[PDB]
Amino acid sequence: KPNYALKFTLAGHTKAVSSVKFSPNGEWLASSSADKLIKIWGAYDGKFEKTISGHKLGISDVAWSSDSNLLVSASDDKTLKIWDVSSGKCLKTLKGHSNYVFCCNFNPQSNLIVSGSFDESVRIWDVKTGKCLKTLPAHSDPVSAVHFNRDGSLIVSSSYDGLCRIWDTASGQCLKTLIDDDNPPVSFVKFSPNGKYILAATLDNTLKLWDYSKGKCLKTYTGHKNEKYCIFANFSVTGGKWIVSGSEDNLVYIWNLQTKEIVQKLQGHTDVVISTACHPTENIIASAALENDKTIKLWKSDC
Amino acid sequence: TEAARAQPT
Repeated sequence: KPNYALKFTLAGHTKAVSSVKFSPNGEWLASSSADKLIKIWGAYDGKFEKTISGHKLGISDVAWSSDSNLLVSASDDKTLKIWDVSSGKCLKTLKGHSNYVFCCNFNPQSNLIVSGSFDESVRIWDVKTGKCLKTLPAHSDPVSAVHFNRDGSLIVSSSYDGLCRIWDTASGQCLKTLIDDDNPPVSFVKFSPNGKYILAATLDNTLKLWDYSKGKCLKTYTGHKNEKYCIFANFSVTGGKWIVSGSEDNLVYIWNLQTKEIVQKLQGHTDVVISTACHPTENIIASAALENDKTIKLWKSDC
Repeated sequence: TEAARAQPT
């Protein structure tokens, strides 16, 4: 079992925090918020570094480029923005969605961005020009998450329509739809580090690990509360192999990936833990909470 | 203002 202990509390957003992400090089944490701002913090000391501004409405997601130099953000103002982190300047505004942009990610190559929106579509964008390269009629409800696999050759998308779908990045063709009985709303999805599985959250207090090519569900993680919000989950791989998720009972849950036992609950936030992130090289977790809290917390463990 | 992820279904 891990022994995550609270190390820092990062105050400063003036509304709910929506997403936190460590930079691929481990140096930084980026956070997004309903207060329309992105903030950058030191990953190891929690020190505030800068505020990044320009979205016209609140922001639901942020993600880093592979060289840790760019951010992309997804906003209720129906745009994404690409930012130079060092200068804080907006480099490109990606327009084309017709409703809130909810989720975003770069591919490992970081020449593409993928976005999902309340307009039920997934768009794929050229990082260098800002042009929209593909528009996918991906779902019949808001797209809650989009993620590239480890070589950028596939995209997974999830939606309130209850589906996860696997897309061929090059062709835009849908290669697999994952269904599960009554198909409750899928509120999060991401590929596993080895690209063979997907971890999907549904709004019935459940996380599932799927082999998407075999269509088999391999593990189920529960005990937390998730019926209303699109809460990020993670694979933690720097020490022991854990699953990490926020929860609507205001805790961070940590499960053993193989046994599905809850191995730790992290207490400190005073509102829904909407987002967690795992540091790329150290056993460090960042967690972020909604309106009655507005803070980010950094936790550190020996395994 | 507000962000869609910070609002409940």
